[PDB]
This record gives sequence, C-alpha cells and structure tokens, in this order.
Amino acid sequence: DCGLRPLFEKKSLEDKTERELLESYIIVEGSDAEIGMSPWQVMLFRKSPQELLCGASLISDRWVLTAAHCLLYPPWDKNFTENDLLVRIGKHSRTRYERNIEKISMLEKIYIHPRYNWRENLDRDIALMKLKKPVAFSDYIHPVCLPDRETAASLLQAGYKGRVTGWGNLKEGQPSVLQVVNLPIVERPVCKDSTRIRITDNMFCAGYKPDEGKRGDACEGDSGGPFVMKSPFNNRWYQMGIVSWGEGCDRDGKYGFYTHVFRLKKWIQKVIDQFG
Amino acid sequence: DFEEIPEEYLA
Ligand SMILES: C[C@@H](NC(=O)Cc1c(Cl)ccc(NCC(F)(F)c2cccc[n+]2[O-])[n+]1[O-])c1cccc(Cl)c1
Repeated sequence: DCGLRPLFEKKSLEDKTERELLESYIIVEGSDAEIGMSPWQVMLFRKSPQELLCGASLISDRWVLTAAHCLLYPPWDKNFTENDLLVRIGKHSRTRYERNIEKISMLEKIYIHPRYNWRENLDRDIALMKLKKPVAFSDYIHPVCLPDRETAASLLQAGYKGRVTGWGNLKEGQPSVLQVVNLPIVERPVCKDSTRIRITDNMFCAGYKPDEGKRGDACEGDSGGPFVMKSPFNNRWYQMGIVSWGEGCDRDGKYGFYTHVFRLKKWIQKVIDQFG
Repeated sequence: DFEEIPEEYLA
C-alpha cells in the first residue's frame, strides 16, 4: 500500500502540482504543502536543544530513511546517537506540537552506510533508523515506496521532474509549514560541469537551468528529506532520492545533489531483513 | 522557537 496517500490517491483526488510531474514524464522558492500531501515526511528533531535536525522519510511502520550526514559529519563535529534525537511523523507546521495529528517516536538503532564518504564528497549519503515501536498509519502518516530497477530506469531521466519537501530555510527565514517544490532531473554532464566536487553514480542532481526561468532548491534543514516521483504506471509515489548536498541554495548555474536511492537499495534490503 | 512537546516522549 506504499505511495498511495490517504487524502489524495486513496480518494482519487489530486494535489495542485502533481500534474506538472506527470507532464514532464514524456526549501527555496517553493510553496506551502497541502494537508496530507507528503504523509511520509519525517522530521528529525534534536532533543537538546530542541531544534530542527533534518528531514527524513517513512518507508515502513518501523523504518525511517535519511541522509547519513544528518547523523554523522566530522567536519562540522556532528555525531548524533539514538538518544540524541526524536522522530516526528505526520507533521505540517514546523515549530508547533500538532496534538492529535503528529506522532513522536524514539529511535532504537541507527544504521549508516559502511562506505558513506564524509571525507570527500558525501558519496553514499544514506542512513536508516529503526523505531522502537511501530507507528500507526493515518490520513497524515503513510509510507512512501522504494524504487525497483524498472521504476528507476523509466523515471530517473533528465527533464523528468521530482518533488522535494522540507522545513529547511527559505533562503541561502524559516517557513511556517512544510514546503514543497518540483524540480527536473538534470543531465549528468551538466551536473558535473556545475561544480568542482567529484560526482559519483550514487548521486544525481536536479534543479532548473538559468535559461529555464523557474527556480527552486533545498537548503539548510532539508537534508535527509525525500525527492519523490509519482509513477505514471501504477500511480504510486516512489522516493528516488535523498536531499544530500549543494553549494549555496538556489544559485544560478548550481544544482542540488541527491542520494540515488535505487543504487543503494541492496544495502537497504540487507539492513532491513537482517535487523528489522 | 519550538513549542514544548509532551514529557512522555522526552523521558
Ligand atoms: C541542505 C544542504 N546540504 C548540506 O548542507 C550538506 C553539505 C555538507 Cl554536510 C557538507 C558540504 C556541503 N556542500 C559543499 C560542497 F562543497 F558542495 C561539498 C559537497 C560534499 C562534501 C563536501 N563539500 O564541501 N553540503 O551541502 C543542501 C543545500 C542545497 C541543496 C541540497 Cl540538495 C542540499
């Protein structure tokens, strides 16, 4: 039942911008998300001091996916353990406690990809978090699907648009509610030529080119959040990427880089069937 | 500027 939103697909209702994504299959400068628009959205909340830590996604009743750098990144002295964070699911407002809607869960164990490269280019920027107890699904809480080989091959194409969501900064200040922005996947050569950082096959970049007019990008706080696409084949949402890195936010000629979820699915499967 | 969350989760 993954990727079918209770308030949209389940009732045969469309959100206001999903058509843009479908028409292409042939957070800075975003907008407020609709209620129940991204039911798999997860907020990584730091206990002390209480603050926004990162974004994440719900992939099952007990597993949450995020970016490895959200938990481990020596250059900025970041090394969070299980008890340092909390997971808030079903949220819309950024700062308020949404009583009777959001569900806060504690972390049982964190799993960072063994070959995550924090020293150079954040290669394999992915991590899993197992919750202590299952989260009950609702109209505002629902898991997103993970892509299979076919899904990735047909959807991960330059020009095809995905959707990025988060409570991160609005400029390179903070949003009142969850922000959303649709962005096109960019050709590998363009991604490479836009930066000095060494790009790998475990990442892809997205965002508009300067001559395309439109804009949008993730920014501080959006890290770990999902880059999703709605399959035109089975009408389910799939998480194709994880907000990983960029140079500045929404700069002309620059693009956001996302962890290629399918490329690391082997590792994800391994962790899930072995521990959870 | 985050609203206090229930103590049940913090503990
Ligand atoms: C949230 C933000 N992500 C980060 O801040 C993560 C992050 C970390 Cl942990 C270190 C260095 C950078 N960017 C600078 C960089 F040189 F490129 C870079 C990339 C990789 C490794 C080292 N360096 O130095 N970023 O972007 C982001 C902003 C805008 C778009 C996206 Cl997709 C993501």
